[PDB]
Amino acid sequence: ASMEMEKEFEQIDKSGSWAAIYQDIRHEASDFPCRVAKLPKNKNRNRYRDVSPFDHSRIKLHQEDNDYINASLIKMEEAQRSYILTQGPLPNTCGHFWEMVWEQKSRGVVMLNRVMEKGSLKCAQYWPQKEEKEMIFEDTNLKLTLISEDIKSYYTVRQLELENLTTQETREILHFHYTTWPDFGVPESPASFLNFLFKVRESGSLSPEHGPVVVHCSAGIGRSGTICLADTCLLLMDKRKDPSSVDIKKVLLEMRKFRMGLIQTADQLRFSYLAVIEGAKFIMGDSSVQDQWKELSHED
Ligand SMILES: O=C(O)C(=O)Nc1sc2c(c1C(=O)O)CCNC2
Ligand SMILES: [Cl-]
Ligand SMILES: [Cl-]
Ligand SMILES: [Cl-]
Ligand SMILES: [Cl-]
Ligand SMILES: [Cl-]
Repeated sequence: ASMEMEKEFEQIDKSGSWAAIYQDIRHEASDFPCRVAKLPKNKNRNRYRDVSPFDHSRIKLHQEDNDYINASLIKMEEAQRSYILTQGPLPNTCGHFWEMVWEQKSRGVVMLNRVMEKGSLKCAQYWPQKEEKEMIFEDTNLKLTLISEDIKSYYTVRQLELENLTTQETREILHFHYTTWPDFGVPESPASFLNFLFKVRESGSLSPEHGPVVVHCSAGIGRSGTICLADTCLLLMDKRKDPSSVDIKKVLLEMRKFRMGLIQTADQLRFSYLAVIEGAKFIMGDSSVQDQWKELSHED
């Protein structure tokens, strides 16, 4: 037996047409204004000139001075799950980043990049690496402490304590850090990707009782778009219990109403199909594949 996304996958593969399929998505994608992102006062808040949040879906900081951060709310109405996608913070926007986490009530942060990739600094060191060296973001009045970390062969999970120094309220934030996913590239296998995504799911960080999970890579679109497409597609299949109801290209186009550029290469699209097709086994009632993925991912 075969799902309809697998029959599509095979026809695209057979005809060698991933590039054309992906370029049609780029051509049909939404174009909305980003006038706030382009104001001169925000030039040093954007990592890449060509990656900006749309005005209509940008996250606003609760700050009277300047409410801008390069971040978008991806609000998936049919799936009933939301995500905040943002760029890797810059040295002058790490306070803004944790202000956003606080104000939006997020429980988890998912980081898909390393700080240094391809010889360049793709992300600021925005969390503490040592328990005894906490960080204070003076501009936004927040304190951030590393509580513990669990290092696996290709990803790390950290427990952070984020404190609002004005109120002295504290919250536990979980940090899921994928350390082997190359920029402009794909994960090593569906299994290791799904093992990581299910670790995020299992944590409870995507619960609708929390604010949206924050997801980022360097730009907040290529790797970030890939994990969110796979997750949303799996959740739609789950609500429905119906793999055939899921149109992956249509879901990606819907996500691109909320942030530009989600999924940056044809191979990341192709990989998204592979991940959804494999994850469908778990959704449709074979929970043992989850142990298979963990074994295939060699976490230890
Ligand atoms: O980090 C990602 O997965 C991602 O989308 N990165 C992106 S998207 C993007 C760039 C990058 C980059 O990292 O250099 C460079 C400028 N053009 C768009
Ligand atoms: Cl301005
Ligand atoms: Cl890193
Ligand atoms: Cl490097
Ligand atoms: Cl940086
Ligand atoms: Cl694009």
